Amino acid sequence: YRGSIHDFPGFDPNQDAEALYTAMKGFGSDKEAILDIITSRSNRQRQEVCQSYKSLYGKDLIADLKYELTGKFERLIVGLMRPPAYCDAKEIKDAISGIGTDEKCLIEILASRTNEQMHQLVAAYKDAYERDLEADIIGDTSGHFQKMLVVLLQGTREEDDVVSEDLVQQDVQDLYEAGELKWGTDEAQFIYILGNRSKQHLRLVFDEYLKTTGKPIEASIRGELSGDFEKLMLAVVKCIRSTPEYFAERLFKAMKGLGTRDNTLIRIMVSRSELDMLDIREIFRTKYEKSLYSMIKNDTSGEYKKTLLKLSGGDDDAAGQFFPEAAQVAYQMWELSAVARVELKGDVRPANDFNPDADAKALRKAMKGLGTDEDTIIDIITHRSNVQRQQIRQTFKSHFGRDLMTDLKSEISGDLARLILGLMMPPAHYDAKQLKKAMEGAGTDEKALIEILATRTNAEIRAINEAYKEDYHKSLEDALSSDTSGHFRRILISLATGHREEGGENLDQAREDAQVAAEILEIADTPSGDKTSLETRFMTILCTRSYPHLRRVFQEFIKMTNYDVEHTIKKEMSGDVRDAFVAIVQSVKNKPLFFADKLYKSMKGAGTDDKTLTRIMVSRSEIDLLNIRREFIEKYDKSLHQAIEGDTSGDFLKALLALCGGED
Ligand SMILES: [Ca+2]
Ligand SMILES: [Ca+2]
Ligand SMILES: [Ca+2]
Ligand SMILES: [Ca+2]
Ligand SMILES: [Ca+2]
Repeated sequence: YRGSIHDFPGFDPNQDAEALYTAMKGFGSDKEAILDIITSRSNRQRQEVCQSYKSLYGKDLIADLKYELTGKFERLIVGLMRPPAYCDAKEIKDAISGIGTDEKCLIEILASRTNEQMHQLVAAYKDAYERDLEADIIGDTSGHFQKMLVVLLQGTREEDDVVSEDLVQQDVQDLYEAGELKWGTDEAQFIYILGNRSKQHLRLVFDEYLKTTGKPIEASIRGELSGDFEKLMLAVVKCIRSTPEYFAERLFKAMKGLGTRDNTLIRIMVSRSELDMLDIREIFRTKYEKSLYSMIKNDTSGEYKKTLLKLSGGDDDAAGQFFPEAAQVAYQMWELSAVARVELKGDVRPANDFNPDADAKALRKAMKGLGTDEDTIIDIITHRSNVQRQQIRQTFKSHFGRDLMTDLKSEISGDLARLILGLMMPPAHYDAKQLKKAMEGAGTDEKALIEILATRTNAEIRAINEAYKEDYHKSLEDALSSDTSGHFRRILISLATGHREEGGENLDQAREDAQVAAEILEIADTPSGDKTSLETRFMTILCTRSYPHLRRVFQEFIKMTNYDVEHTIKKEMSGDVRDAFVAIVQSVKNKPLFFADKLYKSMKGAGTDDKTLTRIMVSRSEIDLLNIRREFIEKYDKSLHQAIEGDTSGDFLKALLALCGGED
């Protein structure tokens, strides 16, 4: 059983009907009591309580509940009192009701329900509103989208069993030629393969595709379809592979940032409460490093909150090892990171017809005088590669006998100046400066230290070292030594050597590495007391092993000690040490995703971490910023463009957009 709401307690409907009637007596009502009663009884039990409440007081419990309760709490409670099928039927009903259509709700349900759930959905809709749900959906939908919904609606997907190795091989071929191999995608073929084959088969097919092709099936889909249809197809894919991970995602997006998408929050927490909430919880904590529970807590309030938390659970015997579903998703994130062929692309490309003489002039004319023309500067610099900017710098000083850097630092100011000068600096020097500004001054800007050092490559590090010695007349190691100390200094200096192995995998050694990991974390038995960590062995592995090899270690680690390394590190480790290793891990797992996260974080909450924003935007400008934006939009349901637009203003907002890739 993977449902959160315990499979029944040992009740009697009559005692609850009396307890609930009681809670609703007098002025007001005992919300805590109603909440505690209804959220600790399974749905079946709740149907009986309804039956009892009816025979004892001759009334409708739900009606009485709608009377005493209001708002989110009302909705949620009542939502919990209706049978699953009747539940889905009103969500779809309401999704279709009104002029606007909630396509997100439609997708989530039609993409996640099994053949049987589908049948009971249709049947309940027929009884509740006395109407055909298929005609209603066709009446509110259009195109390939409506086609796929209608197919999913039939509830006739092949059963899981007879695995035709050959048919799997065939569907991979058909899917590859219907997509990757042509401009656009054969929608029809995808609607047929993904809508009829069993979930079992489709999984086997997605794996063969990823292995046979250098990419996941989704990579061939994303950006090759259009509108709601793309979103829909992407959702059946995620559901086939893992519906619990899908809901884990939908849950995260409903609480993204300012505000909540309550209705969705209600739909999921309730509908999945007796199916796979526990699985959802596990996956959620592996992809968001923050309880489903914690986020439900910090984004809701009152008895409404109370209930949601109940429907989830968030302390049932601490963390504990993975269950099948989550272990697969975890294992697969690594597999993917390990074998996927990905094109790393930046957003700033060399300008064509590049004329340094023309730019150098324009830049000067834009500054020459009392005023100062920001647009010319911003528009020129942001749209010119770094290599091209150095040329402009040489040409500028040759034409006017004055340094372009010095003039710019004079004509512009604020966040813009930090961003413009930043672009103007050669890469190895820019990071050297940032490293310099994280140690220079009182205290240490740890975050910026980890970011740079757990992220840059050997070639980049060797360069940063020289760039550093040349600009500040000192080595990077020693500069590190002064500003920091303890374990943090050690890991920071190891990484900064830029000697990390660049060699291939190696199974045997991976298992040995993971073993020390298992030890570093798992410390039960008599040494139950957290004996912290196990030697410098762990640090050497995370700091000096090759990325391809680490992905192996982390994969074997999961096979072995049933946890994910990132999880356990947060366990036995803390502060700058915990954070340094986690950054390392995330860097090898999905570097682009790591920068996306940091961006989200820098504009999340109260104000803006203007420094982190530009550091990333500048240094990733010509590497993987496009990949970054792809990840960003995927995980945060919002484009990088929109985020920047709502967190910054002025010319800074101007220069930032001009640097950022194509909206999204
Ligand atoms: Ca009352
Ligand atoms: Ca929110
Ligand atoms: Ca001026
Ligand atoms: Ca300092
Ligand atoms: Ca903000």
